[PDB]
Amino acid sequence: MKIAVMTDSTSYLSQDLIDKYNIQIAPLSVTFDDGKNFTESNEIAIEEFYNKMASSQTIPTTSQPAIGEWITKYEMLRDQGYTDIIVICLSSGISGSYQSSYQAGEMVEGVNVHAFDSKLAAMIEGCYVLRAIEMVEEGYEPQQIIDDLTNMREHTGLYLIVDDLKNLQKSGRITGAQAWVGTLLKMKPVLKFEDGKIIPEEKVRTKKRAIQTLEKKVLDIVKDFEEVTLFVINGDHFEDGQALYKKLQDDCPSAYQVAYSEFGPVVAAHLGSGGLGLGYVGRKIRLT
Ligand SMILES: CCCCCCCCCCCCCC(=O)O
Repeated sequence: MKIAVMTDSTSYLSQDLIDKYNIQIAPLSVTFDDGKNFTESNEIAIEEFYNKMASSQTIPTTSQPAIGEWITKYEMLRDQGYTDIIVICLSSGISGSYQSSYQAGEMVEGVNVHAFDSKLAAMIEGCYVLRAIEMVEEGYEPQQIIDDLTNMREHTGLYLIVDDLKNLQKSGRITGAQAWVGTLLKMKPVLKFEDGKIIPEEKVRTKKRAIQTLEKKVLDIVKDFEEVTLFVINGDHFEDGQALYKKLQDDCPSAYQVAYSEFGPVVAAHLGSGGLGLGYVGRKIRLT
């Protein structure tokens, strides 16, 4: 028995972790109305996508990985001795990458495909990947890993801040004058993930209190966990994510695992500019 672990590109793992563990990636795409397509990878210039997103008069569309992209890596991993494949996917409540990962694995013979619904995104979804690899090396069989990843999912979440009432209007969720009810007013909607779905939490003015809202909300949850792994997931506002990341290191004991990361074009296409999140895991995930 040999078990492999792969995922889609929305888990935004570091290129070091991908290269070290040979993690195969099924990329998501984002197509603008200009005809230009950005296939998610660690080769694009994220700053130039943000400029293109601000350039484009309309917000682009997102697409899950093509079924053929899942197949070629599935049959590849099979064509090297892997008896089982664990697939951590983007949350099925927000995307169709989990549906395509299951159906494509049914069309690949010789290996047992195990699609997992992360019920989240970004490095929090990537934490499931690093936890699956850690268990495979320890000598765990697939359903033992899925049972653990299902248990880890019960103590895992992510809050996020949206600072782009602009981008919220070109998508049709707020009217033209509603942007001029928050932008001048500096109102920041605060959302959170629940059961794989993005539901509204609070609407805190100023980004500072909204960031302080993220800290107090996540710290009050993880204070009852035996193991804690925090992840600052920042957008194109570098100073905002670092201020929260540094404030966390000062306010949290070193027993807590505090990490920094950034999301890519697919997640940014829906968040816009200045997006910022804060996720947590009830486990001491191996990030090395
Ligand atoms: C930084 C906080 C994480 C925010 C995650 C936003 C996810 C919403 C975008 C949904 C992407 C759907 C992808 C697809 O079309 O298949």
